[PDB]
Amino acid sequence: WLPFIIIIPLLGAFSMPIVSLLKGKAKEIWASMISFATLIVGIQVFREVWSKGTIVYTLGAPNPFGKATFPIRIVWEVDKFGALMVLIVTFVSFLAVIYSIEYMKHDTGLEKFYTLILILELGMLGIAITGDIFNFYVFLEIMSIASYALVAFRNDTWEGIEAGIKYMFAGSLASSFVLLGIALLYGQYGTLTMGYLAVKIAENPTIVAKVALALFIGGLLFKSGAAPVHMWLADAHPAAPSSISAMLSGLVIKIGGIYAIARIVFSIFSPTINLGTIGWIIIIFACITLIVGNAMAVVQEDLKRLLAYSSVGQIGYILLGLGIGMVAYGTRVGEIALAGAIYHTVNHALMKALLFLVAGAVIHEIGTRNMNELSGLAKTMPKTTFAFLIGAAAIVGLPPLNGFASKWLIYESSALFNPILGAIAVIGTVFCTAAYVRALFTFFGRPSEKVTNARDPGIAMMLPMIILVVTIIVMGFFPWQISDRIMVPTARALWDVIDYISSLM
Amino acid sequence: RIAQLCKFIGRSPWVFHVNSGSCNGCDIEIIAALTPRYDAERFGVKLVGSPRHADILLVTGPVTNQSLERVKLVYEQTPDPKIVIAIGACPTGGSVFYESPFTNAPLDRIIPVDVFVPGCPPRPEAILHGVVLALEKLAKMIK
Amino acid sequence: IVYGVIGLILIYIYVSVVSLLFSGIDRKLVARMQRRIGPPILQPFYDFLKLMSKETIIPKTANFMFKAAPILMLATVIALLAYTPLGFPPIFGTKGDIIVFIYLLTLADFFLVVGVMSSGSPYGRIGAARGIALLVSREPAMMLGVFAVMWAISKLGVEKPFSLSSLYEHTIWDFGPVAWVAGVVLIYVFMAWLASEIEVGFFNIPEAEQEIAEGTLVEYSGRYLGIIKLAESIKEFIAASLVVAVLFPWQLNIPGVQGYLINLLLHTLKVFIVLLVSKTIFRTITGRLKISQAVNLLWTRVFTASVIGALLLALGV
Amino acid sequence: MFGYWDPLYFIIVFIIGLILAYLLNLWAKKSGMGTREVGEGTKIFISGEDPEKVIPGFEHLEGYYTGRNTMWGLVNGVKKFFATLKNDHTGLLPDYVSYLLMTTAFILVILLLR
Ligand code: SF4
Repeated sequence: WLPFIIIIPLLGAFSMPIVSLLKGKAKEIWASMISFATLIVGIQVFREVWSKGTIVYTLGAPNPFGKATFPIRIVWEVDKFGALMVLIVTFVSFLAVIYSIEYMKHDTGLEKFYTLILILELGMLGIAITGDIFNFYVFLEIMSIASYALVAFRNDTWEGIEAGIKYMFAGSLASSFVLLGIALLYGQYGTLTMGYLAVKIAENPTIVAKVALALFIGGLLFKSGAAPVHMWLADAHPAAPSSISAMLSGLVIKIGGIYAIARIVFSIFSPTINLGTIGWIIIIFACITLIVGNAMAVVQEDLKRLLAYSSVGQIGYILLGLGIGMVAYGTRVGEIALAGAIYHTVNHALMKALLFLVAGAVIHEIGTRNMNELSGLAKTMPKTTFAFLIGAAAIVGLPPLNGFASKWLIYESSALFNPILGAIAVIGTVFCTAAYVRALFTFFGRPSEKVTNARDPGIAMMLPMIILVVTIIVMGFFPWQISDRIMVPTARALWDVIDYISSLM
Repeated sequence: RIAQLCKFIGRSPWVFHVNSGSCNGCDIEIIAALTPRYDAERFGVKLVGSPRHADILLVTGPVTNQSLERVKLVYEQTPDPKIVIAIGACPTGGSVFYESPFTNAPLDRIIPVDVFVPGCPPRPEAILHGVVLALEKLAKMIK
Repeated sequence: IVYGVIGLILIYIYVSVVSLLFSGIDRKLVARMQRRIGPPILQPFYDFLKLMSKETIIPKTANFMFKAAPILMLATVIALLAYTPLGFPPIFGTKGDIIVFIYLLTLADFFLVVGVMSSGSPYGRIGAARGIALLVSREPAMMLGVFAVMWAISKLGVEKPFSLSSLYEHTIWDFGPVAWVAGVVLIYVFMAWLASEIEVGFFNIPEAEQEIAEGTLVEYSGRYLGIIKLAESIKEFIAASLVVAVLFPWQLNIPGVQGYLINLLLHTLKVFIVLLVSKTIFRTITGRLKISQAVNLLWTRVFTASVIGALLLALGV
Repeated sequence: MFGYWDPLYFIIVFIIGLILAYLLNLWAKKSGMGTREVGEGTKIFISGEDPEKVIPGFEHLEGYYTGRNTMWGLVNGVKKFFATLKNDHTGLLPDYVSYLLMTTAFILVILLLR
């Protein structure tokens, strides 16, 4: 029941140019249906993996073994942590496809748009589902190419082809360090997989095995908001249609950039090297990212650039938790932080999608990126501003919402670990409170002369807001039930390497 | 239209006086009717700072031409049941300023006054007598 | 669970009776201190009813928060009553429940500032940026004192640490000779916090002074004003109940189903004695100060004494 | 942190507080007069919407949420911090490329030794 997450998006993507000859509005209603079926298949594969097992799969023979004693075919391994990424990427994608019917309809050539937005959520499943080391490179490349082609889409604007060039010419260099790592890691060991390579890596360590890790992690740190290399995101967010930035601040940062580091450190490169070195290497970038990302997220004057610099400062929490979760191996202290850095990914994806769709509606209605001229927007656009108020209260964490219990874990972990990093976190969470309180006081004021003639959006631009707000409220009634049934057993099966390489055999 | 729960404002009035061009003779009597010798807080009066709160306006001075819309502007913002007490011999037709091109006299032709208190300036017991008389009118008006 | 609703209704009715009566006794004492008869004792129970009587006015430039912030203020005060020490250990007191107290005592003032600032004319805009500077400036001074005393009463043994039900087990006054100095430094910082939270004395800045006497609440007019003048009095009772809980809880044992109310009366009497010094005397004896001088006093002569007290009390254990 | 079912009681007491506080307005709207809608703000009553005798209002305020100075020795260091960090982000492509190159070299040099 698990080939049907790759079959249905390929069948939607390769069949879109022959159903656009109906020249009406079938070119959208086919895309919405073919994106809706993937949600059903994602729920069922989530239920099947949480019932029992760590299921492997083999393309070809019923076993990954011929007349030999080592793998031949391409194998899939979807242990408990990939299932959450499969379950959360097939949800915001649906809520962002049914969104853009009324937005992005003044523009031309939206036959290529829907097939690109269906490729996006195709090259992002296969990173989660896979257990081969070269297949990872193709599925990291699909996502990057179509994300280059969705940023520079409005080609006639002054700076839509200015963000695209900046993202292109650096991403196409960072995505070749990975291919040099694979070329340099083939010729020394000889097999091309992720389970059986951790066996062969153990007997003969080489300088190749560390060279092919250094630039390997230095490449995957570009597809994130890591601290020296975070500048492409800051101008890729204002120069985008708002249905794209909701599926680029929430998802593509935390599939190609965090999940990959977690998988290729905790499973391949960890019977041999000290984890204590990679921990202190990661944790320095986690501490530069907080200050650099949330310090200049308070000097702004733009609206979407604010959210771009606020979505690079939440990555520092995830890197800090995932970094502390390595220098301490199996204990109580460094186990509740790896559990505290999984729950924050799913919460950050939900609230940042909710917080970009509302900025899309505001910027579509009156048309000015500046946040200083518009004030009293809640006089003549109330429901939009209330959605912004909930989405702003959920980031910093107020205890009736779900952003509280996702961050108390990182607080108590970093406080029981060392008392300096807790002070770093408290500085980093004072500055974001200052930014959102300031932008909140600009919206409850006197109605300025540029606002007074305005209305609300329709229904199909208002229906995702309801589902997101209901989800992140009812998800907040039960925080400590969902943090012991799901996301402690999730994080215990990340350093459980012996069962991984034993269920492959 | 005055419905029922307004007997209590006869036991707690709040005032706010509107100067329009006086010569500061009666404003002393508004202020000195609250010092410890002529004390008035034991009835419940309390000089408040905005016309949203108050319910007895306390207009002094002859209505000077420049202050003619202000008096008609601060009359809407006081809420319901409210009275107007005119203090002195210059809301009642000017005193020495009845023949100017600048002072349109009696304050009745601008807003509906209820109780006048003559004198120049009235002693502070006469102001207490005036507010007691107007308040018993509005107690009669309830029933 | 249903026995936790009966308390939350009945204690609310009790406190809403008592607090306004304390305010009336306070106005009578302040009036007698300067040769005056003064108003009768139950004077706020008339002012409340006449403010509910009148006609409410909504300005033409007003949001949906103008009509809905004086509901959320009273709501997060009534919901805060269930966590406060009334003399007996509170109803919903678990292992956390200090940060819930600090959070909900901060959050009501932010609802007040958002309700004032969400209107038209910019008297409210200047009367709100003066509010939140004084809000930020007065809450690192109490966090150090309360966290130091809650950490220090947990060494000698308790089962619900960092909880306000743990503050009746063992107090400050039995740690030996060095704690007697931290006692008076801590009496200093808590009396200063209690005077600056209910905002009377030096710190009468954002209430009856917007450039002369306009105030922050220059705009609320009818029912809404009555609700705000009720909520601030309940908060007046709550903060002083915290101050008498931390400093000296000396209650009777008296087992039975009626020792609760005897301890409740004894706590009410201690609340009265603590208000009588601070609010009455410090209001009669000293005028306003400023805003640029009210900030550099809470970071220099109050927050410094909290560090001295916490460090000296740490060197006692 | 607190309890196991304890974040569910918070909602119960909060909703019963809103029910009491909304029931009080539901009572007090009936007894007493209604409402109306005026606009001048009751704020310096001389003018509401006028043009010119001298200069007047409509000089609206931006986001200035600071009117205080602690020890007046911290604002200079904060501004000297934000100035360099503000003009670091130039926007030239060799900055991007040089940053990821020195990051790769830094991780390599640390991983060779220990
Ligand atoms: S009423 Fe008489 S005493 Fe009063 S201001 Fe006018 S002239 Fe002066």
